[PDB]
Amino acid sequence: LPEDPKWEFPRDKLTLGKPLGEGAFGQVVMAEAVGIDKDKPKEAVTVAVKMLKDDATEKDLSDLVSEMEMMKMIGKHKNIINLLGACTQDGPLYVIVAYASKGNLREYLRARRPPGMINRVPEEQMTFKDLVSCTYQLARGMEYLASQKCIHRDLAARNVLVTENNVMKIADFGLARVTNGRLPVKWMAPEALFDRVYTHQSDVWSFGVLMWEIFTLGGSPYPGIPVEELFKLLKEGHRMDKPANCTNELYMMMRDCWHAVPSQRPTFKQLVEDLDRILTLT
Ligand SMILES: Nc1ncnc2c1ncn2[C@@H]1O[C@H](COP(=O)(O)OP(=O)(O)CP(=O)(O)O)[C@@H](O)[C@H]1O
Ligand SMILES: [Mg+2]
Repeated sequence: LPEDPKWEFPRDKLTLGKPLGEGAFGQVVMAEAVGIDKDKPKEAVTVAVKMLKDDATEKDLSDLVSEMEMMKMIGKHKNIINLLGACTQDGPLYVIVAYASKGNLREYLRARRPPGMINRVPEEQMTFKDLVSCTYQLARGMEYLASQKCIHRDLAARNVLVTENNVMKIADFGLARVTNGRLPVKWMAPEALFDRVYTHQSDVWSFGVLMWEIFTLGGSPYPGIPVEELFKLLKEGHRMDKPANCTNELYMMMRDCWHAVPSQRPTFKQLVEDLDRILTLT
């Protein structure tokens, strides 16, 4: 495994902590990184470390490598979880990213639901403005990703992180690129599912589902519809209903992201424009 000296971080300066999240390509662990942030080279920084699980396969290691390299290409942005360094030599591969203390977006929202709908934070109940602000931030992050020639391909509320300052951060770049068989079906545009094509306009379709996840405060898309039956219903023009806490203005935005003709969906730029207007009148 070849070293990248710009990004390499000394293992002895990294202290691993509690698990934060896990799946079947790797796990995420809280850690402390002494000197990783060279704007403050003396300071310990709380970070997140992505690493293989004990039952990892070779493909898992390959995928983790690809994810690290994709995050080097992406760059830095307010609304994107950023790469801080890596441990690649003499030990397990550690990909060190910024820490988001309030967890993933789906799970921030569900804990901040109104009454009547172990983890609840009722003190921080979501307002309608919080939701549009959430959406504005994520549209900003996607506008930047597209400007850097990057398709995310796995946009979803579970792949958004929330910092201690409630800043939305797009995360999990394991599927990102400059088949499509590994993309979650309920978030995918039909041209991605059917024609094996992925553009920025496919990400705009996923953004619409993400919008729906947000205005349901973390609901599950196409509820009661199994993935197997979703292929047919999309080809017949089915779309999700308006969430209650969603304006019709914002509902038409979702529907514009879900246009059958991809070149006809909004751009992330236009979505940022529109959301900025809506956010200003709340
Ligand atoms: N920088 C971070 N700070 C705090 N928590 C994080 C984090 N990164 C990830 N997590 C937590 O771990 C969860 C999984 O993160 P992530 O989406 O990167 O892994 P993953 O989905 O590729 C696992 P797999 O591919 O094995 O199924 C997140 O939803 C989040 O709750
Ligand atoms: Mg994920």
